[PDB]
Amino acid sequence: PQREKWSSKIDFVLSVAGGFVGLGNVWRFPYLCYKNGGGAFLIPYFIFLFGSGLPVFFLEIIIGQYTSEGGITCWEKICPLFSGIGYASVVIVSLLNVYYIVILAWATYYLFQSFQKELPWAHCNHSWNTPHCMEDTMRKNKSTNFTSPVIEFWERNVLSLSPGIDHPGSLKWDLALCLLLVWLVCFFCIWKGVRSTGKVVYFTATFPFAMLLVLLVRGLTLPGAGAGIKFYLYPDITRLEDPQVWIDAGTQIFFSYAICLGAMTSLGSYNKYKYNSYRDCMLLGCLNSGTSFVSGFAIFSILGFMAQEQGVDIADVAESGPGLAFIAYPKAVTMMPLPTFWSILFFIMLLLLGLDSQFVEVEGQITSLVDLYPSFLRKGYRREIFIAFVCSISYLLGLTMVTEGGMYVFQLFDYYAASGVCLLWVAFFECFVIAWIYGGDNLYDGIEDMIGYRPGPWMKYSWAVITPVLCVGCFIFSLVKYVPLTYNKTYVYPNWAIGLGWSLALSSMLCVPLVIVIRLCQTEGPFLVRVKYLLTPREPNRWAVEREGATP
Ligand SMILES: *[C@@H]1O[C@H](CO)[C@@H](O)[C@H](O)[C@H]1NC(C)=O
Ligand SMILES: CCCCCCCCCCCCCC
Ligand SMILES: CCCCCCCCCCCC
Ligand SMILES: CCCCCCCCCCCC
Ligand SMILES: CCCCCCCCCCCC
Ligand SMILES: CCCCCCCCCC
Ligand SMILES: CCCCCCCCCC
Ligand SMILES: CCCCCCCCC
Ligand SMILES: CCCCCCCC
Ligand SMILES: CCCCCCCC
Ligand SMILES: CCCCCCCC
Ligand SMILES: CCCCCCCC
Ligand SMILES: CCCCCCC
Ligand SMILES: CCCCCCC
Ligand SMILES: CCCCCC
Ligand SMILES: [Cl-]
Ligand code: NA
Ligand code: NA
Repeated sequence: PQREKWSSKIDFVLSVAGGFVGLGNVWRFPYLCYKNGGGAFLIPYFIFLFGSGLPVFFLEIIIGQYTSEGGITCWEKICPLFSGIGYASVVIVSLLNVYYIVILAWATYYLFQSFQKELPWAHCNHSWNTPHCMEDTMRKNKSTNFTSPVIEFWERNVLSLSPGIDHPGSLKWDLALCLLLVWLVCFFCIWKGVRSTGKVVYFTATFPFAMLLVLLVRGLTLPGAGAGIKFYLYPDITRLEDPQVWIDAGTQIFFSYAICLGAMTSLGSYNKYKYNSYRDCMLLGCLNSGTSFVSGFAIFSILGFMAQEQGVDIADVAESGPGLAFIAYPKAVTMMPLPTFWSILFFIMLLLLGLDSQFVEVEGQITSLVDLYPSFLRKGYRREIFIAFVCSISYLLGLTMVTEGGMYVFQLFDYYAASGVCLLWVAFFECFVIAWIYGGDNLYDGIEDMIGYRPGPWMKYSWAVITPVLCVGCFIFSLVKYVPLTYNKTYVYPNWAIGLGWSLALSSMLCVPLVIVIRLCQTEGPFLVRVKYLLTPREPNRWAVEREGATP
C-alpha cells in the first residue's frame, strides 16, 4: 500500500505539539538551567535555538515530507551512504524510551501519594525523615545540615537514594509497579488506538498549559520571586568559558525538539506533499521554546522563594540534577489553597505531558523498525508480539533505574544515552549530508515546490555553516576541557560507570561509521566508484500520487 496521510493539518500540529512539548520543557530545562549556573545557560540556549534547533527540526520535518518515509528509509532515499543516521536515531530513541518512562513512574508515584488528607512532603515527622530535617518556615527561626522535608521525600521515600551506582540496593517494588503501570498504559495506547485522543484534543492540550499558568501565577506572587528571577535571567559571563554549559544548552534544544530521534521525520511523513509545514514548524517552535522559557519563570520563582524562606543560596536550595521539578513544584502546590487538589492536577498535568511524548517516541521507533521488515511486521498478530516485546525489554532495562541506586543510573542515561555528544554526532551528520553532500540549494528546490515558496537563507546557512560549527566546536572543546559527570555536584562517578556511560553514547555514534563500512563492502567495484554510487539520492520524491516535480 502506502503511508497514510494525516486526516487534516490540525492533526499534524497536535501530534507534533504533543510529541516534543512535555517533560523536556518542564522537567529537563529547569534543572539543566539550574545545574549550569543561572542565566548563563540562556545564551548558549538561544544561540543553539536560532542556529540549529529550529533549522534541524524543520529539516527533519521537510525530509519526512519530501521522502514520505520513516526515520531510516528517508536517509536511504536521501543518501544511501551515511544511512547509519537512521540507525543511530533509532538506537538513541530506544535508549530515550528506556529512561524517559522512569520520570513518569516517579510522577505516578507522587500522584498516588497525593491522595491523602495531608501531602507527605509538607511536614517531616514520618518514618523516612532523618532527624536532620527541619520545617522550612522554622529554618530561619531555628550548620548546613538541616534538610527540607521536600528533599527528604524525594531522596528517602521516592528514590531511597543509595550510596552510589556501585551500590544498586533492592528494587523499589512500589516504584516497579508504577513503572509497569505506565508501560501498560503506553502498550495499550500503542497497539489499539495509535492516535485515539481525538475526542479530548481540546482538554488534553489546553489543560497542561492551563495548569502551567496557575503555577506561574502562584510562583510569581511568592515573596522570594525577585531573587529567583534575577538568578534565572541575569547571566554569569565566567560560566560561559566552561564547555559543559554549551553541551547542556546545545543538547537541551535537540532533546526538547525531539530531533535526531526519527520521530520528527516520521511525523513529517504523515502530511500532504503540498502543505506549508515551514510556517507551522516555526509556530510550533515558538510554542516549544516559549513554554520552556515561560515555565522557567515559575520554577525559578519557587526556587527564589525557597531560598528566602530557608536563608540559603539559590544555587544550593534544591537538587542540581533530575528531581528539581520534583522538589520545586511539589513545594509550590503546598502554598496554594487546598494543596491536595492542586497536587493531583500537577502530577496529572505532568503525566499527560510525558505520556503524549512517550506515545510519539515509542510509536516512532516501532514504525521505523517496521519499515525495515514491512511484511514481517505490521501484519496480523506479528505486530502484537513485537510491540509487547519492545515494551517488555525496554521495561526490564528500566528496572535497573528503579532500585535504590537507580537514580545514579538515571543520571548516566540522561547525560549520555539520548543527549550530549550522541545528539551532536547525529545532528552534525544530518546537516552535513543535506548541506554539503545532497546540497543546501538543491533542497530549497524541493522545499519551494513543496511549501509553495523559496525560504530565506537562514535555513541554508544553518545547515551549511552554523550547525556543523556549533556541533563540532562544542564537541572538540568538551573533550579538551574534560569534566567527568557528577550527580548533585557531590557524587563522583567511578571509572567503569563513565565507561559504561560512553558505551551508551558510542553505541549510537558508531552506527554512522558501521553502515558506511557495511554499505561500502556490499557495493561492488572500485572504492571511488563505490563511494560515488552510494552518495547519489535514489529519487527522494518518488510520490506521483501527489502533484510533484523531481529530485533534479
Ligand atoms: C549539624 O551540624 C552542626 C554543625 O556541624 C552540628 O553542630 C550538629 O550537631 C549537626 N546536627 C545534626 C542533627 O547532625
Ligand atoms: C506584583 C507581583 C509580581 C512581582 C513580579 C516580580 C518580577 C521581578 C522582575 C525582576 C527582573 C530582573 C531582571 C534582571
Ligand atoms: C543567534 C545566533 C544564531 C543566529 C542564526 C541566524 C542566521 C541568519 C542567516 C544569515 C544569512 C547571511
Ligand atoms: C546496538 C548496536 C548497533 C545496532 C545497529 C547497527 C547497524 C547495522 C545496520 C545493518 C544494515 C545495513
Ligand atoms: C566541506 C565538505 C565538502 C564535502 C564534499 C562532498 C562532495 C560529494 C559530491 C557527491 C555528488 C553526488
Ligand atoms: C536497548 C534498549 C531496549 C531496546 C528494545 C527495543 C529495540 C530492540 C528490539 C529487538
Ligand atoms: C535569528 C533568527 C531569525 C533569523 C531570520 C533572519 C535571517 C537573516 C537574513 C534575512
Ligand atoms: C489559582 C491561582 C493561584 C494563585 C495564588 C495567589 C495567592 C494570593 C493569596
Ligand atoms: C536494527 C537496529 C536495532 C537497534 C536497537 C537498539 C539497541 C540499543
Ligand atoms: C505557559 C505556556 C506559555 C506559552 C507561550 C508561547 C509564546 C511565547
Ligand atoms: C541491576 C540490579 C537490579 C536488577 C533489576 C532487574 C534487571 C534485569
Ligand atoms: C570512553 C572515554 C572515557 C572512558 C573513561 C573510563 C574508561 C575505563
Ligand atoms: C511493558 C508491558 C508489556 C506487557 C505485554 C503483555 C502481553
Ligand atoms: C560532533 C561531530 C563530530 C564530527 C567529527 C567528524 C570526523
Ligand atoms: C517579570 C516576570 C514576567 C513573566 C512573564 C511570563
Ligand atoms: Cl527547551
Ligand atoms: Na506533550
Ligand atoms: Na521539548
